Amino acid sequence: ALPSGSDPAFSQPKSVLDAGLTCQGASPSSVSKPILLVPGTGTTGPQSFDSNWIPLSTQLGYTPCWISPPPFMLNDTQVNTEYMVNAITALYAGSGNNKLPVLTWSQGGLVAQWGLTFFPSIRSKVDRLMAFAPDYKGTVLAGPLDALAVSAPSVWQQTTGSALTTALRNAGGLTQIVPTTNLYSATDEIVQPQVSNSPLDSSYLFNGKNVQAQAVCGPLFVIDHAGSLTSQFSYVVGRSALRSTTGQARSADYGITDCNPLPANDLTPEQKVAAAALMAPAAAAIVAGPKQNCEPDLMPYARPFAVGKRTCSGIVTPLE
Amino acid sequence: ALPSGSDPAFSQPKSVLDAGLTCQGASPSSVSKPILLVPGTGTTGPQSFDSNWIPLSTQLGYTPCWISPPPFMLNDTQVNTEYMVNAITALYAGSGNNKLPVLTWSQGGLVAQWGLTFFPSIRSKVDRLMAFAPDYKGTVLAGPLDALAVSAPSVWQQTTGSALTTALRNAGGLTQIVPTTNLYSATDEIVQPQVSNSPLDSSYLFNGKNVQAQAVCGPLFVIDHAGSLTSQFSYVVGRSALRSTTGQARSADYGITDCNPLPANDLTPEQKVAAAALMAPAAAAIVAGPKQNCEPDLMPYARPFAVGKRTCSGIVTPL
Repeated sequence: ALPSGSDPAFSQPKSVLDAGLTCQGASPSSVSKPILLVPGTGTTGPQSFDSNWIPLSTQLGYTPCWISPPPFMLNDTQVNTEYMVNAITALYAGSGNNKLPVLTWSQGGLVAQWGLTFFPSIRSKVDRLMAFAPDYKGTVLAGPLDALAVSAPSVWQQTTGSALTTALRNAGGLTQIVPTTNLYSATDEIVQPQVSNSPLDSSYLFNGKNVQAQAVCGPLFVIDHAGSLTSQFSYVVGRSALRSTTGQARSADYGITDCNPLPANDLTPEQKVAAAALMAPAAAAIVAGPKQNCEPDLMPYARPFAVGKRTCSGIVTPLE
Repeated sequence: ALPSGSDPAFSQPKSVLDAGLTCQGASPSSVSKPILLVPGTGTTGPQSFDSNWIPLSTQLGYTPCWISPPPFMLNDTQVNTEYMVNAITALYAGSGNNKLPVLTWSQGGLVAQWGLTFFPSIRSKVDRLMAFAPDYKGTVLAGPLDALAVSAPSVWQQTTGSALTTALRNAGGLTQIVPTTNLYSATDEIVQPQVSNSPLDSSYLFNGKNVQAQAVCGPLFVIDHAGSLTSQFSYVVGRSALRSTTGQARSADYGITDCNPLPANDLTPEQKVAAAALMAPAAAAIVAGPKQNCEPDLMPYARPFAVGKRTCSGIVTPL
């Protein structure tokens, strides 16, 4: 999507946003075939991707670039999105005004879709989105009031029924904006519900290529939240999505013989071990990170889409 | 005619097997009215039963005991069975040479029936078997063997067509050996087929008390794989099976009134919540657990019963 016209203002200075962006062996200002990687909750770019998509995308002929919004993607998802929008602007220009793919994990997919919904300028700059275990509807397992009654800003925002997920939906963001592949698992221990292989699932986008692992590999196939990113099966789907002339993974490119739940074949032993252990640093970062007792306020551009929801400043009222 | 003669040798030492057995507030060597609980795939004893049959069997006057074969029942089902056979032997002696009931979930039932088939010594030590969602035929939801993803030893073995399930059937193990009750559900999302209310069902044993939930409660009655263990309906049938003088649940003890799919009434609100989330640890153990590209070899005692099947070492022969 609904939003059109000018991009909303950034809350952060451009220098700060630029500082959050790194490319492997290149500057964002001058880069061949960039791919933008957007990390999960409780991680930096390298922490999410060093053991997986950084080397995997390099072997596919891309220059991997990533953002690391501080602290470990725990702050307001709306701020995390500024890093991504700025990065797309930078990398589009830096590759000679060529569209670039965006590849994400977890919250990273929500961030990507938020950017595409509310910042119209990047819609023509993103070639495709390959999202692993995205939580567009949030999760019923977030538990912001479980244990200590405070939780990270972005954990509030990723809780099902949040003002943020409300705004995304009501602005048209549950339909794909660029060609999108969503790879996810019914057994995801972080993001639920994911079990239905239908629009009920948190990772589902209308018109998207929605690939629930169990729909391909069978009802008893098990990959968790991290495995959704790191598995050989995930690699085969991601490879298809990145190569496809439709901008989405193709069913003919993957099958039952690709149903390997272990870390991608082409990873080094060290990378495979690190890929298996992906969740550990994230849990540690969440434990020691910022926490509060309310969902962060929506930025003005998003408020009209969640009237009636409650954030830190109170109930969202209509915006003049 | 069932396997006879001496029990097969254990691959594991007694001390290791003993370490897998725990009783609630008792030593296995001296326990009043033990019940042996055998867990599902990807779980320990406490993970399978803390929220359900541990407290429920306690209220019925038993001392719950359980085995926890490492790692989380994902190893070869034949080794998991050694844990059970050892436990039955220990608990029989620990309760003054009196037969004891065995209560199982999922793979646990397969383990119990495998033990009864191939280890004759325990036939005289098991009073009755109460099996919830047992997969005696394995499951077809895994797909065919030649297409199976790298999987845990016991996951191979529970795939329909496996050498293990073949051996159990051909040795005579799909007919009850001790008085057995099998409680299962047509809507089981892990174990199929279960829809026919007939010998076709994976949970069915000939001569057993075979209780498909929907045959009593109607086609709208829904309990999943975990719900087959934890439901109020499951409790009533289980209570019947444990008390019955025939050693099997009696139709006189359960009916339409008992058709409640929610966790057993007597469980605390927290136990009910934990019961509903029974499956989550299983997924986690599978992710972190052993995986291989072939079905584990059958032990020598079982080989004659699966000739022409393929395991890791090659084609099964009588050897």
